Amino acid sequence: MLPGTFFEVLKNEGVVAIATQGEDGPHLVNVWNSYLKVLDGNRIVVPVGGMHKTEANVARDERVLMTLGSRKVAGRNGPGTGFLIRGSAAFRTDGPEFEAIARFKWARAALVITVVSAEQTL
Amino acid sequence: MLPGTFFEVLKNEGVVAIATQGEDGPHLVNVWNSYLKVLDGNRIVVPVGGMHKTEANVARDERVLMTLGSRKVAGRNGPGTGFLIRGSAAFRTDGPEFEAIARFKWARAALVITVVSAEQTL
Ligand SMILES: Cc1cc2nc3c(=O)[nH]c(=O)nc-3n(C[C@H](O)[C@H](O)[C@H](O)COP(=O)(O)O)c2cc1C
Ligand SMILES: Cc1cc2nc3c(=O)[nH]c(=O)nc-3n(C[C@H](O)[C@H](O)[C@H](O)COP(=O)(O)O)c2cc1C
Repeated sequence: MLPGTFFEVLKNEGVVAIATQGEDGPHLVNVWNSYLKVLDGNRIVVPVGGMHKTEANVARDERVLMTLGSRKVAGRNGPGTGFLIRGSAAFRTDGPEFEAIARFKWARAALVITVVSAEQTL
Repeated sequence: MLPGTFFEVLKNEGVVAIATQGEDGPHLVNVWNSYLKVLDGNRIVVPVGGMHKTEANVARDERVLMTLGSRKVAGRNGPGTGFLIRGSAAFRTDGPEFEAIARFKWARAALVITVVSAEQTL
């Protein structure tokens, strides 16, 4: 589900954005490119320190959107590219998916996104 | 209301994310940090090439969220910071606000976000 170009982006630093559906409109939070841990089976795991509004939103609608990119990775028509990722989210406080990011001692949980599509948008 | 630290982020490379309310959940698109033009009156202007889905969403609900950041600007507790911006959006296709993105020959419109709040989230 995730292409090589996406993994090239992860080698470079940047701001990842994660959108959820809130009660009165969207919500949007961030993690660093370098924090994403990709597992077998199309899973992206990120360390959760805060994300309290985000978790409440996911509890009611598991569908999330994620974007990320880098000026340092070539797109289709010039330098720089990025991705829109769609997937279903779940929060874990134990298990192997949590342990994948437990090295971040500030992490109260892991946000696990199982990817349903990845589009290179540049 | 945009703080100095926000303008420092704009001096650095990054991916900006813009969330809108869609009919069946959020939508999320990107521009580059360096593309943003800030005008007086709390206005952030970005070049529109695609964003047809985003524009349709704005037509139904003008409220948007924006995040951006940089590892190269110090946050409150270490290197790296970023912002959550909330504001109202409009799409201009003539006039001063459109002229503000004139350097982008590929642009079909200017997305003008009038900022209601800016929160440094790291
Ligand atoms: C560049 C950047 C990186 C961030 N990385 C994380 C992160 O790895 N984990 C986290 O929980 N919050 C991170 N945050 C903070 C979140 O964006 C968000 O503000 C916070 O978790 C509160 O989430 P909520 O609004 O859903 O309650 C980061 C913020 C920025 C600007
Ligand atoms: C790093 C990056 C920068 C982008 N910059 C722009 C931009 O300046 N203007 C634009 O219209 N689309 C830009 N895009 C594409 C948008 O994110 C989006 O995919 C496209 O405009 C279609 O919008 P829509 O899904 O709302 O129709 C960029 C994408 C990436 C990954």
